Amino acid sequence: NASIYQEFVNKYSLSKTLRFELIPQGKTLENIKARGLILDDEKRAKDYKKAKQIIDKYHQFFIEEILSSVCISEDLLQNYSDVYFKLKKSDDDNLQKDFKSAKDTIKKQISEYIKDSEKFKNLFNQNLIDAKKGQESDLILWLKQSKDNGIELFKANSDITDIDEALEIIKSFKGWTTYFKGFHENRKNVYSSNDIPTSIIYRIVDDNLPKFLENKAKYESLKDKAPEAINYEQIKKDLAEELTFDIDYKTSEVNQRVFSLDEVFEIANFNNYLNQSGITKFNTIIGGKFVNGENTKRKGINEYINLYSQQINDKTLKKYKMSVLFKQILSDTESKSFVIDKLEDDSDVVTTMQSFYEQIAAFKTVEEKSIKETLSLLFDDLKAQKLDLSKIYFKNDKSLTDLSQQVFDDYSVIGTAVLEYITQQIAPKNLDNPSKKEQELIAKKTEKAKYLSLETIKLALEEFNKHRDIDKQCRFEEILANFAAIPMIFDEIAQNKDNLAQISIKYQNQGKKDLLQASAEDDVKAIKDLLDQTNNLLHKLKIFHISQSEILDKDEHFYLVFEECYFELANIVPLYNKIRNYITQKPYSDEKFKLNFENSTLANGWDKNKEPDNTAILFIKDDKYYLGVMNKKNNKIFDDKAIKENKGEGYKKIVYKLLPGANKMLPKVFFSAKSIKFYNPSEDILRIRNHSTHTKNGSPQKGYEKFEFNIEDCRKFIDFYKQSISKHPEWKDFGFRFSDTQRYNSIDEFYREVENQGYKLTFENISESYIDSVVNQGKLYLFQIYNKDFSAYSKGRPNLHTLYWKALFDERNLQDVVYKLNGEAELFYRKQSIPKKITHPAKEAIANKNKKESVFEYDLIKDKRFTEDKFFFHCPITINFKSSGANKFNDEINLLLKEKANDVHILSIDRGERHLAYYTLVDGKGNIIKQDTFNIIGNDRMKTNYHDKLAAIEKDRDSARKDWKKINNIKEMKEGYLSQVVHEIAKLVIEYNAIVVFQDLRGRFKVEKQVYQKLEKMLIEKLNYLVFKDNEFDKTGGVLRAYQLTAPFETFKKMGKQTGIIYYVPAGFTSKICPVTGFVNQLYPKYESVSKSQEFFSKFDKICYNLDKGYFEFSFDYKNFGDKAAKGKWTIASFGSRLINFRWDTREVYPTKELEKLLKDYSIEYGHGECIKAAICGESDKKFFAKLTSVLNTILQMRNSKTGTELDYLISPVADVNGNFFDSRQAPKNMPQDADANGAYHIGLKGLMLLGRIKNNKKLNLVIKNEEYFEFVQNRN
RNA sequence: AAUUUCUACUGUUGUAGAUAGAUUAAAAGGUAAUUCUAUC
DNA sequence: ATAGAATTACCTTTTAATCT
Ligand SMILES: [K+]
Ligand SMILES: [K+]
Ligand SMILES: [K+]
Ligand SMILES: [K+]
Ligand SMILES: [K+]
Ligand SMILES: [K+]
Ligand SMILES: [Mg+2]
Ligand SMILES: [Mg+2]
Ligand SMILES: [Mg+2]
Ligand SMILES: [Mg+2]
Ligand SMILES: [Mg+2]
Repeated sequence: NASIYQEFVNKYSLSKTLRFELIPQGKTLENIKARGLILDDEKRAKDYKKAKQIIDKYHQFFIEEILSSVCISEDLLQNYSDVYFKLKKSDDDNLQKDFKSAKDTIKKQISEYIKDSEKFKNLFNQNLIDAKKGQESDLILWLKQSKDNGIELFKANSDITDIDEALEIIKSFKGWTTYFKGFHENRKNVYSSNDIPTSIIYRIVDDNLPKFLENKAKYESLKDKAPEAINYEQIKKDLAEELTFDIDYKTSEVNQRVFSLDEVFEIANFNNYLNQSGITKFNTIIGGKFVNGENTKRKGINEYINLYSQQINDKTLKKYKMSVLFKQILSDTESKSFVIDKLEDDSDVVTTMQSFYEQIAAFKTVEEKSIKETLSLLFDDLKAQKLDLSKIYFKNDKSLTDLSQQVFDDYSVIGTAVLEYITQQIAPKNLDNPSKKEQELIAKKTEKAKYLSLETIKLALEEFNKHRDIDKQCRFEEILANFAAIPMIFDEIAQNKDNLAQISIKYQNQGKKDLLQASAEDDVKAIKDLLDQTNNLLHKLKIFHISQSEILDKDEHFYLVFEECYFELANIVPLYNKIRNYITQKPYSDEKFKLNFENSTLANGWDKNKEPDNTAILFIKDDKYYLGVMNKKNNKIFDDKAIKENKGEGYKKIVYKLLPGANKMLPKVFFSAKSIKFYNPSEDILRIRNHSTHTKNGSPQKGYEKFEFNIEDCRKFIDFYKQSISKHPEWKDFGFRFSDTQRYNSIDEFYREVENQGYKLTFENISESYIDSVVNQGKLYLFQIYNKDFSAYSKGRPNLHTLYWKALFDERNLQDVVYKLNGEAELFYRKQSIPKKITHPAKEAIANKNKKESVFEYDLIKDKRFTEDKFFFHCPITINFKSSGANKFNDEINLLLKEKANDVHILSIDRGERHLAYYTLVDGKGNIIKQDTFNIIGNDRMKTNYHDKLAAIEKDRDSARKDWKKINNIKEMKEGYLSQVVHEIAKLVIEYNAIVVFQDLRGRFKVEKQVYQKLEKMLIEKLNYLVFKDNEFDKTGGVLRAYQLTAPFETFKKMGKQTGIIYYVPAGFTSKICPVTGFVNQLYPKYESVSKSQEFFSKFDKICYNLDKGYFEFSFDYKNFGDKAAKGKWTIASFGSRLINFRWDTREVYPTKELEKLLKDYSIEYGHGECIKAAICGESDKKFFAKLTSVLNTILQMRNSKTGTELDYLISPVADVNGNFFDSRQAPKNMPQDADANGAYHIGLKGLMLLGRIKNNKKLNLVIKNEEYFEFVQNRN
């Protein structure tokens, strides 16, 4: 049976690259190493990285210079801001155009500034690095000027020593300017006025300007609604350095001073936040900073906002949180906050540890006692009540809470005890309501008090126990006992030290960095442990430490001795951070590097004419393919003379002919002064060329006036191009077969025909003896292009990439090209990265995961490919070369779907916590044909659960981050797993004439297990060019005629809700809805007030108990509530039990019995079937409405699941026509067996609505509003 | 337990399926340490 | 014991440009 997508073949051209191994042939590798080419290119990669760093320093200076010259007027900024805020409340077209114009005028200002500078003329051309003898290069001039001045550009750079080495490096790349072409293209994107995020124009205007305006709005709104939020005096003291600016752009005053927050948020002063320095200032104003030697961190705006929010208990203030500005496009980032030193190697770590612990061991206080003995005696005297508890204090911070949790198993015991004691002491009368002065005194004595005396704690606890029960009361002796056990910790530490003794010697060598290796895990596990132990001790002592308040009267001997000890111990904080920062690094791994073979243009073009200049040639021998690179000194090996002289049977050399960019190439050859006389152009053809009458918008020659386009002129010009092509020496051999000139309506059509037909591969036979000679002498370097399919023992279906490569040269492809070979291929070298461990030696039994054992005559080495040095070949090709990219691809897909809508199915896919992905196949009527999870994707005998695999990897990564172990990759597992899912989905799409449907949510999931967006992206990519290896070479679905069922997808930003056959529906109410009735919970019952909740409950029609069915019925009409988006009359029932997730753990809740208990407690009679709605609305108790609303929510919770188990079911609170309530546990085959299945099925129903809109359609919209969705789903059936 | 490379394999010097590279920039998130605070 | 707002350090993944 034929597929409906048979027509969608060869629809648009796309680009791919294939990857192969290069296997050196004969003496090739010997000659390579003899000349040391691999060494040369290894050094050149390092030099190239350095050169790019140097160019980047020049670019950073240029950017700072431009942004220092730039000034954006306050009027432009205010106009932008006004239109920008007006855009928020309306989508009108005039506002869109006005915003576009303001954005573009600001961009134009900055773009003029960048064009004006002199350096910009030579910023991306050859003149940067290499110039002639007359003038030196701009980069070299800037380096020499910087050296002449007192500035050392490469102090921060570790790879470059000084500017003299920088000069060496730039001078070494003379004659290699083309090597930087691409890089310079990258750099052009930094200054482009187009809407590309790589530009500083973009970063200022598209990114940072809206953030600053939003922050200014938030600042003024906060000033109105929370004036007491930010402490302006303190923030001006703390952040003076970042509030200092030279120029107030509102008043134009060139005065350097500390700005007010009012000034920093004046719109014009946005001019101060364009460069990286001002960006860091502004972001520091938002974020505060740590200052070396100050124990308290200085606060920014957001911290004052959050503290005030916590103070007055208003979470609405979270709305006014400031947004950090994004960095400037090439800037090195400077931190205003403190930055810790760095340990260099293993020896640093071990020596610093040993110094710390020897210091802690040998230390003695003024009372000549060790830390251990001293703390022991101190806490023993404390235990024995020998000290004045009114002169010893606990910090009233998290340390006291931690103590309460550790000793009384409740963090709030000590705090509430002290609050009750101070409340009872300051005001015995009016305990519930303190006075206006007593409230401030209370809070100042407890909440505001930095420290609390042990006296206060003890008396508070003793008064607290009176009103506490006997089984659970908290005694001060328990706190004293906790402190008396602390010295023992020291002894425990001792043990580890001796063990670590040995460990120290292991890593006492310097420069080794062996602690970053995985083999050191065990030893690291010890180190961390010791550190962790010490750290914990520190915190247990931290509660006594007094911060930088240098006031309360204290036992001065106690505190002298304690602070001596604590100061010595507290060096563990820096040591801990240093060691963590070192060990967590991932160890250095070699990367592959580019091979050039002494050629800056090694594979930039395969054309025969370019062979001596690019030196890359392709050969075919039997069924094998070969890449050959000519020695730079011997690049005439395959000139025409040698080919004629050495015609032989051995190798088939590819001869490559390409006529690219016809619109520039043809007139370059025909009107060039060298040959313009040859292709004799008439005066009329020259008149067509001079005034561009053959084009609508082309440029005229020699400054003539452009004449209106004339199709007759265009066709005569096309005919001159044809005549000239036939006169041309090399192009005549393309065998062009143009359509009739009268068929053309545009010059571009003819150009496209030229470019389509202007690619031809042919072959020349060459003596094997000649290839062997030239590869032996070292004049040719020869490699076989290889993957596992070219093995003599392959004997199976090949890789898709193998098929594409072979099709490049297939007779059937060459007669009408779909696979075209492109230029700018690349060669790489990859050094061996793991030791060759022979994992399964020959003639030994090996265990099978599914025969129970296997044996082989040969060895089997794990990761053999990484146990030796290898060459690689990245080769770019174009597929569907003669067709062009179709803008109207979605429209054609929709036309096809409208014609054959009866054959169409809906493959809808949802995600879940329990299911990585879950699919639902729906027929045109809305019935479910298929449904299964994608967690298990092992077909046939072997089944693999990639959900468990991915969840295990996630747990492993969490464990690793915590334990300083190497974080293993989860990305490769997700890609290998999704390949199978994509395969299955393609198969389904074609077997069932399906369209795929997903839900709208971007890129911020933070559940490492989740795979939804990656699956979308991989599926789009696959459906761009769908080949089935089992199809026929020239039939639909084969190599020449692949399915194209999706649009190209350049970005997600561009992509709407349809790419080809993949549609997106809103995720709203896809899984929290009934599959039978369509009921959805748009009553949102929350408890606010008694008046509000009785107002709510009076909107129902009736509320009663049903005896004949034994459950409560709430009947209502959705029209009586806020919005008519959901409409209709519904009766909901307390039928069935529910599962509640709390802290996770789960709980069985029976709502009918809870409703019974609540009605008995308030003595409302329901037992005879009476309607109790009036009695509900008349109740006055807060608790009644709170519990009623809670039970009503529980009734509406259709998704019920126990976390940590399989069950995730869905029960409806609405009964069907037969009186049954849907439950996924006992649901028919055509019904969703699962909550996630329900989500998939309703995503599919939204897709079915879309199919309907396609079938019945000009101006087709795939926007699905909730109203139409509800009407569709719950209307019938 | 072999790979252009990934995943699952042993399917026997390999078997399925997938596989757009190079370069450049930026963002997002995770974990720890530290600061100030809020919680029935 | 949860958690919020910051800073620093280490890490992985994702997205969007240029060319092919
Ligand atoms: K400026
Ligand atoms: K102010
Ligand atoms: K590590
Ligand atoms: K490779
Ligand atoms: K497939
Ligand atoms: K893959
Ligand atoms: Mg001005
Ligand atoms: Mg060259
Ligand atoms: Mg194969
Ligand atoms: Mg290149
Ligand atoms: Mg493997």
